[PDB]
Amino acid sequence: MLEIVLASQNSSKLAEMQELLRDLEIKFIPQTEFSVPDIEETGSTFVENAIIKARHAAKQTGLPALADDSGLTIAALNSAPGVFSSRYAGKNATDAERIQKVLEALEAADDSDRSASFHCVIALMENENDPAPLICHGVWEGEIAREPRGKNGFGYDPIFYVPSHQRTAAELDPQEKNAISHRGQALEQLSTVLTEA
Amino acid sequence: MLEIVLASQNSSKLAEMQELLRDLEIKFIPQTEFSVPDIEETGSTFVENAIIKARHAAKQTGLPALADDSGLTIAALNSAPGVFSSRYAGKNATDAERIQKVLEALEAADDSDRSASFHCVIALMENENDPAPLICHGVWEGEIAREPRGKNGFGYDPIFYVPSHQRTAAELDPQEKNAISHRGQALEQLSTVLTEA
Ligand SMILES: [Ca+2]
Ligand SMILES: [Ca+2]
Repeated sequence: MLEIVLASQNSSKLAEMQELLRDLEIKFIPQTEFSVPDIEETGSTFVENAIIKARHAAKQTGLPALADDSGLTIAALNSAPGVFSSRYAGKNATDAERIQKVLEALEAADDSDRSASFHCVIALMENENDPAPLICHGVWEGEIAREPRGKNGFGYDPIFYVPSHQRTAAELDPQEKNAISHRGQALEQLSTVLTEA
Repeated sequence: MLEIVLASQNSSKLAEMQELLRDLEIKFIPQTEFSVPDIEETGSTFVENAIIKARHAAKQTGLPALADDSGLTIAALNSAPGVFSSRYAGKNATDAERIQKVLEALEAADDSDRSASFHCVIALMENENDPAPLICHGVWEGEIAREPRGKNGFGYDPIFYVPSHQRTAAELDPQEKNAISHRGQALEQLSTVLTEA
């Protein structure tokens, strides 16, 4: 049984992964099971943070490690909030607060372009010295709505309008969102590689 | 016309690029046309270094920038020389010196497994603050020979045995190498993306 450490403490991320690779002989183990502490994300790109976290987990555990970083990028805001997606409305802020700051920022930029994208970058390291980690990059293109809509999901989901569905991410059923999202796409890229291996 | 800064002083890499995207309305400008000072690669992965270089070029020039990092990974040496491929026997060591160093490292490891692979990671940054650069990753699988052979190529080519061709990279005609190498693959990925864009 191939053992891979998951850097994330996020339970939904682990569950999504187990579901994804259910037919493969691979076992994901949260880094917390090795008492690995979180490491600070200091990169300016998702890929840099994904690597930082995977390399850390691999270093401490001695096993292969997989990490991801994700965020919302808005064209009119020069790709902000980007890697500051979680920090966009200050520390200790809520999802609702962050949504409002994004809406205000666009309002202030008064730029007709509401284009935006969700990104998920997964990095898989064989060990901490791996110079060529597997990189999977999922991209989900949409638009920022004028006001929050939808009961599902989390974070910026309520203002992420999905043109193909004429609904926001928060309006989609969970399964449908997870099938077409930036995470879904990254995960399918990962599965293709792992399955082939 | 779209202008992209190439963060490389290598004339062959520029020529290969122009040749590759000859049908596209893109002009590649070497960073030397902007007097960009070279920056130090501090990453432990090719992708990290490509991003460093691309980010630097974009910041200094104000234009989108493309960069690459490349190396040889040898399984018996835990993926070494890896990101130190261009530093393996000293910053000023000749290609011949590095080859000998690799051969010596291998015979010291006493591992019947001579599996190795060339890597080329390309990163394209819209600007210095781009959190989601395009990453193209070309991989070329082969093995390390026991002695150098072949009149073509450069660097580690004389000891990169290519099972599919029963020759080293240096023995291949230049056009054949370029069609199958880690760089050729990375460039084809870039071209697909840029063309469809
Ligand atoms: Ca993050
Ligand atoms: Ca280099």
